[PDB]
Amino acid sequence: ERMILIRGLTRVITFDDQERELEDADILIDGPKIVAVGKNLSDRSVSRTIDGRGMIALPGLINSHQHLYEGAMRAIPQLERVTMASWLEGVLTRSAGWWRDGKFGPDVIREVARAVLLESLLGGITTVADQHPFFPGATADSYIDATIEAATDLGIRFHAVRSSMTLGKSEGGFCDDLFVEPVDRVVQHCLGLIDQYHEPEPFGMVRIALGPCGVPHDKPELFEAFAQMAADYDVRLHTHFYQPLDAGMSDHLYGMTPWRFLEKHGWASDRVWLAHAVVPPREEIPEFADAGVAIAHLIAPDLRLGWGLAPIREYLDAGITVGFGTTGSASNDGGNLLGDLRLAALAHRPADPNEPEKWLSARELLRMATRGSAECLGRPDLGVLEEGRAADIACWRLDGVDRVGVHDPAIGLIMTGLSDRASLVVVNGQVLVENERPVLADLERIVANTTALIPK
Ligand SMILES: [Zn+2]
Repeated sequence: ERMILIRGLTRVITFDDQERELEDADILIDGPKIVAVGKNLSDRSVSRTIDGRGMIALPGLINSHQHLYEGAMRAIPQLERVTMASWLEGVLTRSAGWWRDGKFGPDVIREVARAVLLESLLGGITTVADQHPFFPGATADSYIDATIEAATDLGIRFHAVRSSMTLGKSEGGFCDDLFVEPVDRVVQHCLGLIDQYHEPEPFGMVRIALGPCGVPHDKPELFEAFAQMAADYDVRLHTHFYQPLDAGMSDHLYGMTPWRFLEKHGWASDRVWLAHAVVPPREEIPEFADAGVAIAHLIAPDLRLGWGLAPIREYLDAGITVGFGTTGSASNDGGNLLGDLRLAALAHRPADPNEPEKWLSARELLRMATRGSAECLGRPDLGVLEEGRAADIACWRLDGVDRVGVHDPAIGLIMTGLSDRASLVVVNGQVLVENERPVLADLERIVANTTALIPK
């Protein structure tokens, strides 16, 4: 029950309510939580002191949108340069194919998940929300059991978002039958997951969320069902939102915009975070704000697929919560959240060539990647370095030869570097990464084991 002191961090970014930062300052940790953050903290009941000099410390990064199983689908030549339709076909085909060859069972997803999750820790990411949409077998298989098992073995904080594709081509869908589950099978399964896995209490390490793939891909019955289940069991709701084709598909199936559809079917609530949000009607943005939905900025796939730049400034101006994420590795293709912030930092600028004040700043992006994401996930106990909050902490060295000359360390973190490898990472008060290495997980063994299971 003994504490941990991180002493003399060169810079500490808190993202508390004042955006306080401190210099040559400490973080005191006791079990799952932060006890204090400030200069010259007492080592009174401390059983280990960690030398933070030369480091910048942030709240642990929170990846608010992953698809772990896609770790197996990286850097496929056929999928290097493809639009959404071909990409979606390519991933679905591969996952369905590997699955009926017996090459993609929950045992495989578990080890893919273990690799990408460990990569995540090493990149300073302390919480991941994975959306798994793939459940063939008639009895919905243990894919989420498998990702939760990897997360738990690793000690990374975890949100399991049970996804689906419930709208088939026989109803106007762009999927297939092997992945199309009846709505009731999705709903039954979700209930069992909550009861078995959900840790609603503060500092909870595993939580469940309900996440249809999207309005073009799922039945309204599912959304309404989930809206009921979310209020009955106090869990959260997640889906994709305003991908370029969606407005057209939503109007064709239902005669309304994707937002108006969500509104109708119970999803205009503070009960919701929404992935991408690339091309909304501007007129709807103030409505996102009053509804209290949050939005996850996913720059890497938005660029990768040719979709472009989501109006993040507008969301910020409207007071909408904005978080950040990588998405799956079939459309990123890495799980490197920190690197992806540099992508956003730069790619937004050409869209407002003469109004640099509109450009997202390093600190606004770092906020998205911590506090913003914590809020997307409904976690007031994460995303902030201050007393009472979770001791989830990520730190990077500032004294490498590739960061010589850096005047502001936080900007430096986005704008410079050969490597996004974190030095020191703490989750739920447990040191998981030190000197850029895992201290509990066996790195080489995990690389070997997962590599052996990746399908040809
Ligand atoms: Zn996604």
